[PDB]
Amino acid sequence: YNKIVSHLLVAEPEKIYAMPDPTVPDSDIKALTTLCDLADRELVVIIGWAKHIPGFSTLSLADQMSLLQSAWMEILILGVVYRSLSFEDELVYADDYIMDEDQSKLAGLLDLNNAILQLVKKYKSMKLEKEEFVTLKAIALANSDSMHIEDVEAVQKLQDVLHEALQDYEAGQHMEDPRRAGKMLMTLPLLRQTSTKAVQHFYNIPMHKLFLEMLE
Amino acid sequence: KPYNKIVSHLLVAEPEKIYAMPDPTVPDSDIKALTTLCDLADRELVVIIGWAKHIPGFSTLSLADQMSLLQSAWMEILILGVVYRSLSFEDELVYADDYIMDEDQSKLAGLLDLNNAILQLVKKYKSMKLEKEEFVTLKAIALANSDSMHIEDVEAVQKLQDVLHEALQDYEAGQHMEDPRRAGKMLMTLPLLRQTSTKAVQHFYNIKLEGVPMHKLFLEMLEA
Ligand SMILES: CC/C(=C(\c1ccc(O)cc1)c1ccc(OCCN(C)C)cc1)c1ccccc1
Ligand SMILES: CC/C(=C(\c1ccc(O)cc1)c1ccc(OCCN(C)C)cc1)c1ccccc1
Ligand SMILES: C[C@H](CCC(=O)O)[C@H]1CC[C@H]2[C@@H]3[C@H](O)C[C@@H]4C[C@H](O)CC[C@]4(C)[C@H]3C[C@H](O)[C@]12C
Ligand SMILES: C[C@H](CCC(=O)O)[C@H]1CC[C@H]2[C@@H]3[C@H](O)C[C@@H]4C[C@H](O)CC[C@]4(C)[C@H]3C[C@H](O)[C@]12C
Repeated sequence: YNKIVSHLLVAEPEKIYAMPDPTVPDSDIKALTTLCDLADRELVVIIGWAKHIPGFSTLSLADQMSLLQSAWMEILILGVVYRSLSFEDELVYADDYIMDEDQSKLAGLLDLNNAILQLVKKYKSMKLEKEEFVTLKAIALANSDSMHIEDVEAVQKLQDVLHEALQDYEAGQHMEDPRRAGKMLMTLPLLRQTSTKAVQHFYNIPMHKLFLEMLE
Repeated sequence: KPYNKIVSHLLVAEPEKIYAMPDPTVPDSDIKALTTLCDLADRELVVIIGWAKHIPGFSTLSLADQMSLLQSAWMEILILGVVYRSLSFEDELVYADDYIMDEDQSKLAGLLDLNNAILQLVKKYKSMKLEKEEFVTLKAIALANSDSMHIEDVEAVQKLQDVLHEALQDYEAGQHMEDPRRAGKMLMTLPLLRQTSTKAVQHFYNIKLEGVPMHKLFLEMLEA
């Protein structure tokens, strides 16, 4: 077994919940607010998780932040994609918040959710395992291509270590396909692309009580 | 060991130089630079379409899928081209032998942010010492792995990806045994290529929005 990959499994964060309020009228506003709150709570956990990635803490705090700033959305997206592998045309943002097509339209996330579903499809066909998922996650962070990195060589070494862990895992656990590690790496471009779409949509995406009182 | 068939075909199919040929009668300006790049791009894209037909297995996909792949990866192929041509240079982008943009030229063209992002790609490939054989293979892989949402025959496209991926892996095993993970490191550069290309396409349309390209037939229609 690969020590780094096994270590990554154990450092995997605990499940987080959306906890949507059932007495609140279902709406785009509710959905988006639920997702935003869920994301922020997942991110606090992600920041702590990173510190357990072998080598991450040896980087400067400036570089640690740069990597996290460049890859935070890719980590969130990869999480949802993974939790959705055993579902059909649905996204498990959380055990207590699974979105189907109709819910996506109502939240104005049809396009974006379908892109995320594109990722789920590829991973389904490859039968992505938990070991591969957590290693790819760490790789996405290490390979986030921030332009503000101070020690390029230290980040490259970080990438090389996680990359070796993945090929080592793939070499022993999947001899039926000697190109499986490469196929995993080839899914990163779509992850980066979908992550970019999500971030772009987040910005693109009031106080009626007080407002009505100001007019009164 | 002798290069496998795929890499051999790609090296032979590699297009001859293409010049930007900016109009000498037109004074320098942001509009000129952008007009020049657009014209070069269009001629390169014509050459790229013919080049793809020479990629083993591409002409076997339906014409709809051939189109989808090309419509998804055209900018990545063009960007990988400029990046490769700029490897032996420093802080300058070689769009063509007759069109090299340094920083001050980029600022004048309004392309500083985009060109700086393209130079980021150059920097990575320079440290890896990207070779021509790896370059032609990556262009082909970028085309097959473009991730279009309009693919009809997913398995056919997946097979094309595997054949090209194998060509790279085999090339690296025989040519760079000293680094058992060199093929993987090449593949890991694709995300930045996708990111920079998306950034370029978006900047292009923001340009045509606040205006862009000096249309030839335009003034003729008005003078007529
Ligand atoms: C796809 C759902 C989503 C987010 C999400 C994705 C995966 C996941 O596990 C949890 C949430 C999402 C929404 C908001 C968000 O904010 C981060 C910034 N904070 C500091 C305000 C992040 C992700 C989203 C992204 C762009 C526009 C609208 C919604
Ligand atoms: C970076 C230079 C560039 C182009 C380019 C890149 C690589 C290369 O080898 C040659 C040019 C560029 C400009 C226009 C363009 O148009 C394609 C669409 N046609 C059909 C109008 C493509 C690339 C560009 C891209 C977006 C905005 C401004 C300029
Ligand atoms: C949610 C949390 C604060 C929790 C709290 O109220 O105590 C804050 C503190 C640090 C924040 C993060 C940092 O500002 C770094 C990143 C900045 C990006 O623009 C968004 C994600 C990003 C990763 C942030 C997510 C988030 O809003 C964080 C994680
Ligand atoms: C330049 C050439 C025609 C030039 C001419 O002889 O007049 C045209 C004809 C078909 C065009 C292509 C097709 O419309 C398909 C693609 C559409 C994308 O938006 C740009 C690239 C794209 C790949 C196009 C590049 C280009 O503008 C093409 C290749």
